Amino acid sequence: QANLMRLKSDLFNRSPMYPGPTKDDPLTVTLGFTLQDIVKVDSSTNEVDLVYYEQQRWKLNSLMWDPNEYGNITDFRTSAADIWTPDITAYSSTRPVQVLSPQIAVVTHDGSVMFIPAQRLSFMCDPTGVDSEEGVTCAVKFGSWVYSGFEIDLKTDTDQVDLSSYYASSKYEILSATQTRQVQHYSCCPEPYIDVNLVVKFRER
Amino acid sequence: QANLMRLKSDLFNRSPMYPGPTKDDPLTVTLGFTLQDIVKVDSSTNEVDLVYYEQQRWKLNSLMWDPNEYGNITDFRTSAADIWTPDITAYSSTRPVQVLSPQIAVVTHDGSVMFIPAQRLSFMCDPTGVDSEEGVTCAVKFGSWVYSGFEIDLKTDTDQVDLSSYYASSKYEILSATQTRQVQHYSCCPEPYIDVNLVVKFRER
Amino acid sequence: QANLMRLKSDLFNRSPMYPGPTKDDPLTVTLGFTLQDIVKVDSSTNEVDLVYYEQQRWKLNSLMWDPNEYGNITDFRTSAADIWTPDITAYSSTRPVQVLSPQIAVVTHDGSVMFIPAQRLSFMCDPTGVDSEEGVTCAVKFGSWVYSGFEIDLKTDTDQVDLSSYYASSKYEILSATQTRQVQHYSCCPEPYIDVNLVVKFRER
Amino acid sequence: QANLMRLKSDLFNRSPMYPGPTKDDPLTVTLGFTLQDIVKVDSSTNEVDLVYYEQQRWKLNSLMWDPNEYGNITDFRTSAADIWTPDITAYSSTRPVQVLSPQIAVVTHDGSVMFIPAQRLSFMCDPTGVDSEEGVTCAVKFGSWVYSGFEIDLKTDTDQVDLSSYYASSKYEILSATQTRQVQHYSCCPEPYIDVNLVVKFRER
Amino acid sequence: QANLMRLKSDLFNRSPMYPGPTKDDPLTVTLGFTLQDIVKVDSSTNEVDLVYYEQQRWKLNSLMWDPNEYGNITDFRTSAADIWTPDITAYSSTRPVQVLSPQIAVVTHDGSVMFIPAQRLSFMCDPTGVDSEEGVTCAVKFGSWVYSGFEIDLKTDTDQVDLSSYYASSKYEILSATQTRQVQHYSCCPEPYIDVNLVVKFRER
Ligand SMILES: NC[C@@H](OCc1ccc(Cl)cc1)c1ccccc1
Ligand SMILES: NC[C@@H](OCc1ccc(Cl)cc1)c1ccccc1
Ligand SMILES: NC[C@@H](OCc1ccc(Cl)cc1)c1ccccc1
Ligand SMILES: NC[C@@H](OCc1ccc(Cl)cc1)c1ccccc1
Ligand SMILES: NC[C@@H](OCc1ccc(Cl)cc1)c1ccccc1
Ligand SMILES: [Br-]
Ligand SMILES: [Br-]
Ligand SMILES: [Br-]
Ligand SMILES: [Br-]
Ligand SMILES: [Br-]
Repeated sequence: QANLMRLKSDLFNRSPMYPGPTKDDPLTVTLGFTLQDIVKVDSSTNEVDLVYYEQQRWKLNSLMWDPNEYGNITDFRTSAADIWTPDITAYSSTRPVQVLSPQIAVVTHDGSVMFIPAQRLSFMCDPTGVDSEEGVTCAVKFGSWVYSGFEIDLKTDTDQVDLSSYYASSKYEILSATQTRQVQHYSCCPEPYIDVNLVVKFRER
Repeated sequence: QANLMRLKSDLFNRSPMYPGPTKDDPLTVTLGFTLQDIVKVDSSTNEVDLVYYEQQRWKLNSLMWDPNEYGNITDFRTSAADIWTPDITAYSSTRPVQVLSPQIAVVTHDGSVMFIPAQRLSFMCDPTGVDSEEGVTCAVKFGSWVYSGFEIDLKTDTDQVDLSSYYASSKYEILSATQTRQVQHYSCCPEPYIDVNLVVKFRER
Repeated sequence: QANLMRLKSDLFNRSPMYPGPTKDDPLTVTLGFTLQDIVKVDSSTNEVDLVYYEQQRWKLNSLMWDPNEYGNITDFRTSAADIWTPDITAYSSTRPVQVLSPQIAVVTHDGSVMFIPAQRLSFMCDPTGVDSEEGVTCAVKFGSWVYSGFEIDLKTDTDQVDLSSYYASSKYEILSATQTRQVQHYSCCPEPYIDVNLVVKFRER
Repeated sequence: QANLMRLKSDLFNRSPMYPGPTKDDPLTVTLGFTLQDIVKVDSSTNEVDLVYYEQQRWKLNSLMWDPNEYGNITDFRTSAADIWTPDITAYSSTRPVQVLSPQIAVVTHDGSVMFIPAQRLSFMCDPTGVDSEEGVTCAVKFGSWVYSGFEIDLKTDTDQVDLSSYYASSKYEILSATQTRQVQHYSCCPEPYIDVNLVVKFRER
Repeated sequence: QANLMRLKSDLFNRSPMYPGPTKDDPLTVTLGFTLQDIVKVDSSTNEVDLVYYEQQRWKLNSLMWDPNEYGNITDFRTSAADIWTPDITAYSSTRPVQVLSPQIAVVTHDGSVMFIPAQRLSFMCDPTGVDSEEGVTCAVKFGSWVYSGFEIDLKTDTDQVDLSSYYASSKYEILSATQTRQVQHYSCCPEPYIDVNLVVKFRER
């Protein structure tokens, strides 16, 4: 309690907040998805609503501390507003992302920050053939809105999406779910742009 | 009036806010449900809307005071933003929780805090067989999003859900309603994961 | 202008805000309703949407002043956020209350505060028989969420609801509208729980 | 840039904010409407949605300055939260007013403030006969919620509503649109109550 | 990291925020659109929902710095709340604009600021003839709500709208998309009013 109050004061009130990664000091943001349910499928507007967990993970030198100095505290929990968070957003989103969980991140002594917010995302997806046996395949690209490849480097611990937490009595069943890291190049800009393409193949139950 | 103004000033303006429970200093959060109505049942998207009271109860040493010192004041009411609140959220939620009551908590001299917000929750539930006599059973797990068993220990005063405040002229009648405390242990991590499973068996009137 | 600026400064900037009524210093909150329209009636979910004026009235010793001292000012208007307001909310509400008017209260020299916000409330009501000649009767209890009878004492100036401001070309006509003060007791505790029961009998036009 | 920063600092940071008009110091608020479109017409709930511009105009002695003293600056733009705004709201509104434009006001050297927010208003209107050639007439009264005639005096520069900005390919065409200043007198209270009655006669295209 | 923290501190914490452009010091705001999808088309209310990128670009002398002085930093990213942003809004909007991306702007050493927020806009558009081969043409004017031509001068780098990022499996295909700069003078006011007219010709797939 007392040691934890001193730790948060020496990390946020003492040192100024992280201004973001630069080309000289890049940051590696490892992200993984945990698909919960395909709630709505709109064939009239070509919109699909997803319920998932966006496991965001990054390591900062500014959020590093010795546990021995702060009463053997290895890790702590703090609000997402108190710390810097990556701007990883869906490029093909149709409606603003609805946060279903409290925005709280876990910070460890080595500076590794883990933030897993539960989100409801309505994105661009044509569901023509969802009632079919082969189903319909729909992709949605996730990545940094302003930072490029030289600033934020996206990573995936596994190519497979976590479907263990998926709703058993869902209206739509998953046939395939993959999170592939893609390195894109744009004519405008010489810098590369990394994006995690969430490809989901689903059909009606 | 005058003694109450001094009490709130000596508790919030003097001492810094609670940073959250740690492994060394755990917290026991006792929660109970009071089901009011099953407003909406969506068979098209497998979503069910519930109106209930989430009776959150926890004891803090920081919010302790002697009533004799503060003009025999045994308890007081303060905004939920002024004090620390547990991150108890539904794991199978589809849409953000709608708060129907003012977020105000009751703090007693022994440090016990009681916060009962009225909420509207839309969660994952297959209502196939709601028109049947046996009805349909739907569960929703409630627990801390970031804190584990070593930090927040969930508790239930009773295994039965309060149905005395349930709407008599509701579209759906309750056959069974139970709030069971579940302790999950995984091969990954040695920490326990406590969640209150709200199981409700209901049918059409 | 100049005398009014000094009055508001000597009342809010000088003295700290009202912490709420205690058992030793109780408060009498007189409330009355002015029904405007029954906008929506949902037979599918048993929800009824009401448009009304909640005339909240209470007297505080802290908001008392001599008009002769402040340039013969008898009363003034201030934002509902600047002053303390009672937590009077509908116990059978289904969706959060939508405020249709600016939240501004009128404070008189004797300390009497009048706050009349226009609200849209969607509450639990079975409308089976609204198309009938006798119509359907639906009640909704209004009261303090955290304070009991020893802290907040509810009062009604009249048992009849103001229907003079009711919409003439409404889809539903009012047959009866009453605001009854009800006292609820529990064996445990000696504190009474006062609530204003808004009973409305209506039918289709 | 530099002269404008000094001007805003000498007007808001120096002098305290306007507490509102009193009986001794009344304020004249001139308002005009610019109807854009009749988006929705609900015959089931007797609700009509309007898209319009509410041109609010008032003169304050506190917001007066000499342009010669502040580098020949005749007028400036500031947020609606930084200055005092009148509580002009629709008395027959069914849903909260949706603001479609940024809430920014234009303040001139003579103290005249102009605030024109684009709004979407859902109000009480029976549309029985909208498909007819003569159409349907629907009125909505606009006025101060707390201030009476002795505090806020409403004014209209013209009795005709601006229909030059009205959508040509709208589902409903305007036959007549008038903004009439009405003074209401009650035997109860000697104070008058001024309201701008927006009368619109429309039919299907 | 260290040089970037000093740069943001010397730009925002040192100098006060931009008060907005004046007649003496005008600002040129270059804006371009990147149409993603025509999600909804409502023939009942004459409303059309668009998903697009509003590329806002302006140069400020206050946000200028020498990269050699701040460790060869050419550009940085900061929140849209930390800096001044133009009040560019759609004049024919029916519902408030939904922001789908994080509001973060890119600031370069020469003072050029680029802010590209992804937005969902529901505006006035008659879709009679969308099922036809020639399709339906719908325009929406974009511009500063309070600042005139003498304060904010709108510009377009190209007359053609970026359709490279448009959804291939959309319900509606684009036949033509143009962003035309229009300078209109009104009888009311002596100042010119510049607006970017987004004209889109589309049909069903
Ligand atoms: N298409 C998604 C993303 O692409 C990366 C990118 C960024 C800037 C530019 Cl100038 C070009 C490309 C994006 C993000 C923000 C705006 C436009 C596009
Ligand atoms: N499903 C909701 C919750 O489950 C508890 C839980 C946590 C971690 C692990 Cl490894 C297993 C289970 C949750 C909270 C945070 C992250 C992911 C999930
Ligand atoms: N039934 C609605 C409301 O009643 C007031 C009341 C408060 C406390 C107690 Cl111990 C009993 C009743 C309410 C509000 C909050 C919690 C439980 C109930
Ligand atoms: N209709 C909105 C407002 O009208 C002004 C008005 C004030 C007093 C009276 Cl007695 C009548 C009308 C209002 C505000 C409070 C109560 C009732 C109405
Ligand atoms: N139609 C869009 C815009 O037109 C420019 C304009 C500005 C002020 C005035 Cl007094 C007249 C016209 C606008 C912006 C604000 C209010 C009304 C209209
Ligand atoms: Br940080
Ligand atoms: Br606390
Ligand atoms: Br008060
Ligand atoms: Br002001
Ligand atoms: Br700025």
